[PDB]
Amino acid sequence: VQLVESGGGLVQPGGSRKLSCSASGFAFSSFGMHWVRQAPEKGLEWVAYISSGSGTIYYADTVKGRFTISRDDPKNTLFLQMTSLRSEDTAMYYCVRSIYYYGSSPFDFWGQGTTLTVSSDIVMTQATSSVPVTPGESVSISCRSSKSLLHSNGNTYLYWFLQRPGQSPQLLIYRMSNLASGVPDRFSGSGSGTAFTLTISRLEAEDVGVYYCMQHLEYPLTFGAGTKLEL
Amino acid sequence: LSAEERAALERSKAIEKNLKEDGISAAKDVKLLLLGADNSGKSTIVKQMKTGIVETHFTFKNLHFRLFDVGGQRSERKKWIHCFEDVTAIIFCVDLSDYNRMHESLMDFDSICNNKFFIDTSIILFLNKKDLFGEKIKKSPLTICFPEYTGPNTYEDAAAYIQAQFESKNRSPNKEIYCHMTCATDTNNAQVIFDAVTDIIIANNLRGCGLY
Amino acid sequence: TSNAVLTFIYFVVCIIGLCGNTLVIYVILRYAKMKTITNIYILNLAIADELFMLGLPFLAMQVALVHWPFGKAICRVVMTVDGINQFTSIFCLTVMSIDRYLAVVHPIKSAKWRRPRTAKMITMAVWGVSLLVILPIMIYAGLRSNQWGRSSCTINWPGGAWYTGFIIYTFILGFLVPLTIICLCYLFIIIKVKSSGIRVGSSKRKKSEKKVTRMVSIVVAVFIFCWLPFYIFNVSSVSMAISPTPALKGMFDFVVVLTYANSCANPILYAFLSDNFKKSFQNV
Amino acid sequence: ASIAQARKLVEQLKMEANIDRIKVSKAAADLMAYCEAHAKEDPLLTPVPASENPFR
Amino acid sequence: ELDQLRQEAEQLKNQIRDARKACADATLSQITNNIDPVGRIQMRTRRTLRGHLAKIYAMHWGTDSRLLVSASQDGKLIIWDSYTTNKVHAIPLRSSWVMTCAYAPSGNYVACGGLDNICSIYNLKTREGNVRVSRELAGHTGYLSCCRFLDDNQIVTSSGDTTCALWDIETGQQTTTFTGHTGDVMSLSLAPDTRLFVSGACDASAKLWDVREGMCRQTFTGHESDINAICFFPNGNAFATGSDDATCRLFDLRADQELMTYSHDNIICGITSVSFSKSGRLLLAGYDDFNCNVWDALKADRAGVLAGHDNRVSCLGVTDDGMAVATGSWDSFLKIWN
Amino acid sequence: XCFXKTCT
Repeated sequence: VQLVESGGGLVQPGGSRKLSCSASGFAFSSFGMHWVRQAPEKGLEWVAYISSGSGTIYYADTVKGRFTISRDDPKNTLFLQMTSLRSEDTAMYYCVRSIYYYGSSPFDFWGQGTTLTVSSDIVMTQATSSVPVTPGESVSISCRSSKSLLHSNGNTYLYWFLQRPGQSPQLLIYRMSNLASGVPDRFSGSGSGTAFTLTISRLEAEDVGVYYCMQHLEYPLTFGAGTKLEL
Repeated sequence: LSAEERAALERSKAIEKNLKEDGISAAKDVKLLLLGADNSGKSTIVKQMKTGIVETHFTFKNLHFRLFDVGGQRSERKKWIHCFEDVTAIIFCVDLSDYNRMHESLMDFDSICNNKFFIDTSIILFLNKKDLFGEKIKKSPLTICFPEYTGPNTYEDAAAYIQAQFESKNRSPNKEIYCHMTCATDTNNAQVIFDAVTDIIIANNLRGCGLY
Repeated sequence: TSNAVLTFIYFVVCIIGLCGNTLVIYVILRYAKMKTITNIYILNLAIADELFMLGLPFLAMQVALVHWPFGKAICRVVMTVDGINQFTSIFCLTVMSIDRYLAVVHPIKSAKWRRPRTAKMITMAVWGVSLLVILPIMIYAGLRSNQWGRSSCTINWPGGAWYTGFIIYTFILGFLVPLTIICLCYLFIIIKVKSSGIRVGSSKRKKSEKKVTRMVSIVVAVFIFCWLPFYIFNVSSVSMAISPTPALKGMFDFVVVLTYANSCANPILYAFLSDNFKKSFQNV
Repeated sequence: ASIAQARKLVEQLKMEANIDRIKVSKAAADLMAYCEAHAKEDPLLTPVPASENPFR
Repeated sequence: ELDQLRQEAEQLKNQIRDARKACADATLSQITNNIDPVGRIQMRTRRTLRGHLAKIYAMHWGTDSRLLVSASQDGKLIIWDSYTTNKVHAIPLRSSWVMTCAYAPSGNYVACGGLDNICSIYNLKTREGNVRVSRELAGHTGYLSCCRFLDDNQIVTSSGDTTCALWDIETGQQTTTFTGHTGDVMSLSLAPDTRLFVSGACDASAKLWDVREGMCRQTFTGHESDINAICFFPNGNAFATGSDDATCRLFDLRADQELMTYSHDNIICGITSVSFSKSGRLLLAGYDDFNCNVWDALKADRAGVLAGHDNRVSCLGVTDDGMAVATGSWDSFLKIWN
Repeated sequence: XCFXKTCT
């Protein structure tokens, strides 16, 4: 499986340019896919979502009415149509896979991303900006939610993400308890409504990065502020 | 009511739509059970119009014929018959080479006709081995196998007697043994089957509409 | 007197229609489970004929006493529901003949169009078409004082040119569309049944041909015998004026009873004389 | 051939014979006790409240 | 020495029968005559899973008691979501003649098999989103009738060649071949300890086999027809068998005595599937008369009626926690009951 | 004066 994206570049403000992504060694017609941008120095934020078979198409209120998304399953490609670009839309763009059934693992793989330079919702609040940590020491990361993320079905919707320095983000915990595929068992997550916790027992090398919250209780996918890990 | 449950419902609807589309695409398929004796008849029928159950598929006049050969598994047929219950027709093959095999072939034919699963399933009979039987009947009269036969030693009347003896085991309304005699050397076989097959659907449709 | 016998036959045919239609709908809903489209068709036909039977007895009061013993709004309601049931029953007979034609003559094309959702869609379509075609009755219903001196339900107020226009439209539709199409469909079914090239030397073929021919002939003949006299009497009354006579009124009431009897006899013919339906019914 | 198969069958019968079959009463009492112990653990025996029932 | 061997075999059989008779001292019905009778167990369908076109032949409940795999003749293996009536997966099958289906205890793999003499193992949880067959197991000369999972790497399959086999999925070969059964084996049940499994066949015989030993230990006979469905008692010390002779019969491993026979005069058709409940109090068997009966294990009385299936009830299963039951019938419907 | 289903 490989997601390769292109089309990022320098765009004059008020213009319009399309970005494209191709997936290899991967089943495309059955996955709902998301476009998410990262500000150069700020945290991640959502852009758009295309469903499986394009049944539903969702956008963020920041780009509502100016952005469109389209999937070409026979062409095995995904297109982001951008128009009326602004100087605040300069960002690194990531496309992610998400398959939706009982016990699935959405957001498990993130693309390389492409840089773009230009010439109410539930708020995620992380109290701590960054934490200095040392190897072999447990570290706790907390997320706070304005609204309870627990539905009547019996599970709480929250996702944990790590920002590898100079690399694509990775998925660690989904639905508060289930580890991702290939992640070490050291990572763990727990908590309840308005108070969400991640723990890394016996911290080791290559675990540095910025940790992001996510929710799926409702559509707008406001991400966590982020917590930098310092070695 | 929540989000990923909505996505799961959408996936369920997509799966149901694909499943129904696959099912409708399976309407134009004819499932022909094959329960002949295996002396020389099955192979010619399989090869001309072309170790678990063997499926042979071929298209003819906008119909997809799927022949299911169950022989060679060597197991109990009481566990077999109920699986092959929705077949449109049962092709039976009868070899006229050996007189001894005729009795057990006829017994198997009667058993197939008398199954509760095949009470309303039509049967297409194939009296194979024409030319060799015609050449051999002169030397060997149809008396050792059928002492009750009282008729001239001729090909046509003996063949008609055999056909009548086979079809006398129907003993059931809403079922008819379509009988044909193939040489298995040079035939237009599949076409004949097509004609036969068509009738069943029409008959079935009639019982579907209540016109009977 | 004539009025008494007409009221008696009205009540008798109403009772027959109710009992038959309730029996058919009950047996379908209790055992048939409406699994195949055919059971859907007989179910909706029984529903149509049931409400047609329910609309019958209000006309019996008008036959017995010349004055309408009810209000004008209920007159409009009963005429509208009568139009619903009559036209949806005729269109249901049409669509059943079309379905039989497809299944028998073109089994491949039958599989091309046959589907349960298609059956439900066409049922709703014919019901909506019935509502649309009766809408003139809905908007132009009312009561006219009769020659006796009493109110009676009537459907064409402004005018008698519109009388002839409406009746011409009504029977031209109700025969040219349904009668011709069902006759052609059944003739093609007979042709296809006889077109079999397989010998089928057993008497099964002869029995099948006789059964199909008799079933077609009985339904076509009963449809003709029950609808033709009503339309011909109506068009004769509209085209040429006739002097009032109790004999003519009795004949008109009797022919209305005859068409109600056709509505009663349709479910018996379409369900009670069906092999699978008979097996399902006799199962209990 | 036949002798080898007969000997194998005889050996299997002898091996199956040389086991200690407990009394029927003791095994029956054990089964009854097991059924009685887990009576509360089986929702089919005792009807479950709708709140605890997720199949509503 | 053929006559001597036959005489020795007959003497051994007579000795075994005499030992079994001596071990028997009382009837379990008399022992459980003191307990209070179980009241009318009335059940109602809670969901009707829909989306099979042809008739259903097998089903299996998941370990989480939520996802169940159902197999039908249309060639589709549909993994269901019992709670929300969804279709998690729809795996097309190479051969549409499937008689058995298995769900792995871990949940990653699903097994199917039938008249193709091949057991297909399909991996649900892959990096890609599709469900692909992990491995096709071949070697059996008869139709597979039932298969159950021991682990993610070991599977036990009973075929139509009167044999059972144990396969290492990673190796793909036959580690153990359980032979010595004179009837076409139709069903096998695995004990909770996953070391002893009982297989019932067409010779009215149910044979206990040990996974590690690889040889038969005990044999139970007494049925008047072929054995169709088998199920261990929840403790693993007993089981029940359903047969075409229109009755279910319970057997105990240690005693080697048939304990009770669930027979009713009106019931005359055969048996397709049977299974115990969580506590073993209730034993559910679906018959060919478009019905399922729920028998009290110790009272031996038909206490539950499960009706609503128009066609023959083909497969039946009980959730791991035992709260729900599923009946998949030939009418292309699976019905969940509570 | 017959018309419709009721004669006037």
